[PDB]
Amino acid sequence: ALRNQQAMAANLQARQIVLQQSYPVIQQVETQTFDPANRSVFDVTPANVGIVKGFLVKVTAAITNNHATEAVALTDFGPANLVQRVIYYDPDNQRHTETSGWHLHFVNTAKQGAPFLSSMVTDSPIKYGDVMNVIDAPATIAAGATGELTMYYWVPLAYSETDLTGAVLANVPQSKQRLKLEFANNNTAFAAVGANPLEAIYQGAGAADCEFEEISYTVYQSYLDQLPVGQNGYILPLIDLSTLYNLENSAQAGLTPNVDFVVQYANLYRYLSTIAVFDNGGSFNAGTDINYLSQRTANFSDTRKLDPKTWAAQTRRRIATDFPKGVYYCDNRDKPIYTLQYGNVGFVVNPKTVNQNARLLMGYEYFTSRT
Amino acid sequence: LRNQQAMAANLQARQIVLQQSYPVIQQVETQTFDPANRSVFDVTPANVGIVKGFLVKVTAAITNNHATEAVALTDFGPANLVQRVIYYDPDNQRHTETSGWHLHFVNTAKQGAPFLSSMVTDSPIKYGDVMNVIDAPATIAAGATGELTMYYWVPLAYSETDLTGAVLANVPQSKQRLKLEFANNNTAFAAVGANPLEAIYQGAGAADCEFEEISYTVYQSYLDQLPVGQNGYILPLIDLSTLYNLENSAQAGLTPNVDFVVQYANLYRYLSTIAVFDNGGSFNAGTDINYLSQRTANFSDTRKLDPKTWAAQTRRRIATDFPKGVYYCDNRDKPIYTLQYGNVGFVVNPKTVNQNARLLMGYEYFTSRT
Amino acid sequence: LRNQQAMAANLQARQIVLQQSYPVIQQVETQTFDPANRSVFDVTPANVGIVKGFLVKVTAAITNNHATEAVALTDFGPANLVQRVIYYDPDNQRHTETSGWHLHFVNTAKQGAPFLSSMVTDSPIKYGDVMNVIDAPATIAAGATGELTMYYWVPLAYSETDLTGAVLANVPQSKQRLKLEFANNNTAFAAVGANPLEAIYQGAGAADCEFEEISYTVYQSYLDQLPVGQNGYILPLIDLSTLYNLENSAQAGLTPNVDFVVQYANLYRYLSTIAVFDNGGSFNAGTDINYLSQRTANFSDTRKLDPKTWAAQTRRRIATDFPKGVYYCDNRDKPIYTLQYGNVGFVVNPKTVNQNARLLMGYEYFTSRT
Amino acid sequence: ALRNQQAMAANLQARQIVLQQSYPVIQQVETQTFDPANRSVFDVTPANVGIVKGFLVKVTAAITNNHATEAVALTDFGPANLVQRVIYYDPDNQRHTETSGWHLHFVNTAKQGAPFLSSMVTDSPIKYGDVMNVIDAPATIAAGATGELTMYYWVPLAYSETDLTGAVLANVPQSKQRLKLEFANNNTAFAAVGANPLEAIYQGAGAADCEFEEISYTVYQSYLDQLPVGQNGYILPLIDLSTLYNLENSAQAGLTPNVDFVVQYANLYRYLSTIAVFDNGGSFNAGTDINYLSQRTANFSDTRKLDPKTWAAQTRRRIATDFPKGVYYCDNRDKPIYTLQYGNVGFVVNPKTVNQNARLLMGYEYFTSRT
Repeated sequence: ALRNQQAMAANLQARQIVLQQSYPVIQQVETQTFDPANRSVFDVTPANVGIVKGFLVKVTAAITNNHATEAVALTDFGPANLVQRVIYYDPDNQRHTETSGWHLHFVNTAKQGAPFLSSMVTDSPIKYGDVMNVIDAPATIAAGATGELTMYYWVPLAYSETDLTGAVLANVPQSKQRLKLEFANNNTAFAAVGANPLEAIYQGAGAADCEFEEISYTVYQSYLDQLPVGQNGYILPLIDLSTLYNLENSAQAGLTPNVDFVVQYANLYRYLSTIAVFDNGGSFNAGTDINYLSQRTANFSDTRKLDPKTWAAQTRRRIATDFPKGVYYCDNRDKPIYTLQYGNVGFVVNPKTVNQNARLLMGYEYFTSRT
Repeated sequence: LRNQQAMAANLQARQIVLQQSYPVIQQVETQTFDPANRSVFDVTPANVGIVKGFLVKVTAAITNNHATEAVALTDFGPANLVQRVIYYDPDNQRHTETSGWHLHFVNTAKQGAPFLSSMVTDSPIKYGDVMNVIDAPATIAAGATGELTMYYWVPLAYSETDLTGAVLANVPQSKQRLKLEFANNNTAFAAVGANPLEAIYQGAGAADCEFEEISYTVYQSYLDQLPVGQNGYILPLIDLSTLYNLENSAQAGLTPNVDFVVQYANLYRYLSTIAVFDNGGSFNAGTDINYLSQRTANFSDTRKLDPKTWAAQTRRRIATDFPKGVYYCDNRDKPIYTLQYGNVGFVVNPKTVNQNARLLMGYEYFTSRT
Repeated sequence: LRNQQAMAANLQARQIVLQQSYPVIQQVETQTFDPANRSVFDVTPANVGIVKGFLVKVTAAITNNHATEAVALTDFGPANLVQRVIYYDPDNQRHTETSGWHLHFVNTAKQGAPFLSSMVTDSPIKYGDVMNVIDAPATIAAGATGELTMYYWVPLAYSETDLTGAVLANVPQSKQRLKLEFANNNTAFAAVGANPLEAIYQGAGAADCEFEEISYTVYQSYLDQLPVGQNGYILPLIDLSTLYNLENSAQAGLTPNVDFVVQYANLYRYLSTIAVFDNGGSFNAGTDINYLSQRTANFSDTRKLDPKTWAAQTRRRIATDFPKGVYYCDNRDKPIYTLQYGNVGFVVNPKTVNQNARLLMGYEYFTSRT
Repeated sequence: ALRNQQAMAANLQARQIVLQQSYPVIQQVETQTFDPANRSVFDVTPANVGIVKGFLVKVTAAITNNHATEAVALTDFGPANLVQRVIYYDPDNQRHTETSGWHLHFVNTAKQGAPFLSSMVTDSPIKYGDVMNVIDAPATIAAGATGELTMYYWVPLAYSETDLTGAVLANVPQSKQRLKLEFANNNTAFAAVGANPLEAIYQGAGAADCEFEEISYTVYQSYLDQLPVGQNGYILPLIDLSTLYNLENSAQAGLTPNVDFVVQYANLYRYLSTIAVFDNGGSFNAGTDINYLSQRTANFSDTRKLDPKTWAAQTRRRIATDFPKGVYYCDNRDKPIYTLQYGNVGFVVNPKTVNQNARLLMGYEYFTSRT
């Protein structure tokens, strides 16, 4: 009965005590510089200490355009595509997040409430601004030039700094975690004119002759040390630590003009957010190829059937700007989509135009029970 | 004072409603028309659950048919696509009755930044003004047609978490009335030298500008699946018996270097005040004002400030300045509440006063249905 | 006969409502259009309180594009700016369904003088036709543009003090429908020799006349803040369950010196009758009629009168004569009520009958919703 | 509790008895002929007899235009401006009406339901018509000519012939009433071209050389004699006789284009009618300088927000014609404006055009308690 109500209360209290008694630490775990032509997949081994909240991954790169005459220009995702995929496994080898660099980046932005680690432009005469180039990439790389890029990703375990749901307790020696990073290479980073720019960093007539010179990464692990001890050992939020907070993405196809394309939510998960990217056969449009988007439950009842601009309006309230062309976001944080609470639910897109090889790339943020 | 009990209960009921019901935003009406034929519409909301507000989307195409002269956006621009709004609840009681520009400025004050705007940053990832949510061409050249988009949020409930002012509409069949008066060919275009206050574009080609058409879509935001208890629906009675309204007014009689005082009425709890100094058609960036203040009779000013310092307080609220001649005052944490008519007034001591000068006031307030 | 009790209660409730509620007249819709594109509109009234009626303001600009010929007002003139009106209440029941000219003549009969007219007097103080409330140029010369203004009152309630026929609209969300069909380029202008009955102007330049545009504004008159009692709303149940309607019809088959009888239906309590003798497009001042009367089968005529004496009775009601060929009959104090279809008829014995002659009838009546 | 309900009933009964038992009388009180160049203010002393209902004031005048060549023409108010102001004080020296001749005249018209004491034009062949020139003034007075004018004003104490609210009981010897009449003179009666015609009788290029030759007035007092006596002395409607029925006017400035100009009702009074004159800097327009007029209560809720022609339509139903240019009327007789019954109320004018020195001249008709 009220056995869980007491469980919930115990969890929250334990969380509050851990946060007040422990001290946060962020420390470098590993750094490596390489040429992706040699190797692009790396398995980083996080340190086993206290409760792990997440990882901040710094990525830098140098790209050279050796085309004789043509330039290349940033794609809509640009440096967010420096990391193609990220996968994390905890000490019990349970997989948490497994998604694309672009999806992880869009969630980082959604959680910040503004473009992740960006520098806002203001009229201040004091010289604040893009001083440190935290996330940066040249808009174009001309024939014969070399550009430098910097990108950051936050790989979460814990939901936030104050909500430890999804965090990982790593104090078991001989049982390691694994943070796998799959980086871009010359094949994924450069798209020829007319090719699909989805996974690319630069696109243009000089693409065939573009090459990475090097990529470097530094992984910083954020955790809580000096865990509080009481009468039974460590005071720990048991629900928080046995819940997985994950990001995952998938691709759905089968769109036809003026027909509702419905992507069912894969039940049992508590979906906090949904990102839908309309890759219209390599074309990414600013809503003009869509009639409306919606979230619908078993009853054909729509809770937010909106035209594209109005849908975008809701997103502007969340991140203070629009996501790139063809990228749509839906916040369900306060009331997560959870089938079994109200029948099957689906994310809906009714397309106005559908090109060949059209598809919806879905990105989800969700909570689910461990084991 | 059984009030503590009433408030305690109200707040608990509000939380149960927010926790148990489910939010819905739904289109209730769309229409396209030519301002030459009509510009006043009465939208009928759906009578379902607890209504929180209405999101009104307005799009328009404006053609500059002048032979050689262009026109440029006024300071309010697309915010003048809707001239006025009035809302009547199922009990025939009015809530908001104000201008489109005042409604828009409050939307901005409540968001803490220009309403539904896209902030500019150094991000290399292509975030930005991708969807043109609120948009209008800076100028429309002779012979050109410009496309505009504007959004307004007409609030009933104070916010997503504070249901004060919300309307219970699952109630009687009696209809709600959301009245909208749109800009027309007579209000949208101002000739050079004319007052641009209510206009969208001003310039030498104004006389030959016209609307090709205007379209609006109203979305209703409400809470459905209301929680039921012993006695029935669990409802925040104080929230639902309180009105959260925006209203505007105009005052004249300004004289150089003399305090011009606009009295606040009693009974109303004023959350914010906006004062626009329409200096005979000229809108200046504080240079025509000595100071502004809020004053209580026999207790002097609580914030007598020079225009720039007054603007500094506003920058802390919306992260920028409101347009020229528009002044904002936040009293949300401690609402102006006189108890005696005029115990408190809004003050403007003008430096220069042109012919036909006046202050256009805008208010946000709470008041009991009584 | 528990009727005495019902009527006694109804009347008491009516008085409480009039005493306790507050009258409101409010704009519900305005629109400007070109008759070349459309001329039929369905206005949606607000569903609030007890609705008494609608004041419809119509303005129009008419251009005579003829090269050299003018046109002049017909006898009905601006009263033909609205060709027809139909009202449906929230329960899908129709009330008034009649022509604009008949509606206007009833507006006049109820006022006791030409509707919204300005009476001429010797006063040296400058009262007079200052505001041109109902107005139209006597002629519009070739190449000229004339401006017209017309007002119509569409009644639901019988009067400001008698709520019989009024509509309770705070009720269901179900919408009211006020349908208006305006004059157009095909009905407003009559060529010389053509029937001017439904036209606004007639003359040699008619073929080249056209509307520059027409605009209308509908104002809704209702009672708000309805009084509540033990069982709830204190309401005059008889008043609200009775229909007060105006309706028109056409009858033909007239023959010189023979009684032409238009039977009244049963069930309806006819308050007034208007008969227009459209003598094949000619409208005469009684010279084509021997007499008019109202007759009951097997009880002869109750008022068989020569045309001038019939007109004399009308002069006592509206202080002047209705236009040529228009005849009025007041039966307000003792409404025509047959109980058997045709027990009573309206009679016209014509002196001269032209080709295509007919009587256009107009009625004001009360009838139960049954 | 129902102490007033019984008071109201007692009052009405007393009123009914007084009306049925007493006999109405109208008798001359005073007549005087003078040149306003000598004196223009007169304090008339009404006779103290029975219940006084009001005064009918007959005013005649002769005006000469001695300009060498130019004429003058009647202003919109014309002879209504023969009396500039009227003030009445009762035996206790309590002031009742205090207003302008033009406002008093407009109320006389509103109460009659047609231009006060006018002769209606009809097709009658019998010679009815303007036979007696009860209220009359030549449309123009040519250079070298003399015109004759006649004007009548009814100064009310009682509301009407059947409603004695506001009447005055004057049966106290040694305590007199005062009816002060302030007449026009050469300065107020003639306006030059371009000057404000508000208070003037004639305006034109010959104005500077116009002069009154004389003005004459005759005041008739209307009262009820032979007051009914019962068991307690005179049977008198106590509420009627302790209520003041007054007319007053004032000027309000501060108008600006397209902004609502609100004139608040000065609470506690029961306002029966309101007259608003838009003196637009000396220009009087037929509604073209106004967007709308209205009466609004604390709630920004308008009970009759109307465009000028529709507002005029309501007035045509009341007086069978329009008031002069720029004069607007509002009837609240059956439901008097009374703050404390429904919050503050205001009369509203939203001007389309505002000239220099624009202002609203407000005229009120109201009931208020004595003492």
